Amino acid sequence: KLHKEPATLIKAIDGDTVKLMYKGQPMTFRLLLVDTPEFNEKYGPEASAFTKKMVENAKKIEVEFDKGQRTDKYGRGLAYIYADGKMVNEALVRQGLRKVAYVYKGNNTHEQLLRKAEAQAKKEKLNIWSED
Repeated sequence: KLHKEPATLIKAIDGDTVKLMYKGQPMTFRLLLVDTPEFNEKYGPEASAFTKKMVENAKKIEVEFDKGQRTDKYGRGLAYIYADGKMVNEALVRQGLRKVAYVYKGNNTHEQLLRKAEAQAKKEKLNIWSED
């Protein structure tokens, strides 16, 4: 039931937040279903540079809201973000720069897709998975 909508980069903020123009208005988006291990908060800069590269170099940015709540308690839009068709959320997890997060308010459409990416980063012992 999900659909991709057009958006335009304003600023890459960090690993999992980007400011976009969406339907004429600037808003901050938090990437769905990705977060950082408690007390392995490194890879912060690496995750920021990775997301920054990905969005800044994209011809096309798309927002895809899930079926649950569209904004978090901080007022950030909650979405899957695509750079020239490649999902940023998935790429961060695939690189071992983020783990899959707990589901927030019904936003679980790509949870198994992201779990598959995470399994492979873990098998390869990448970044957050380097210590066992």
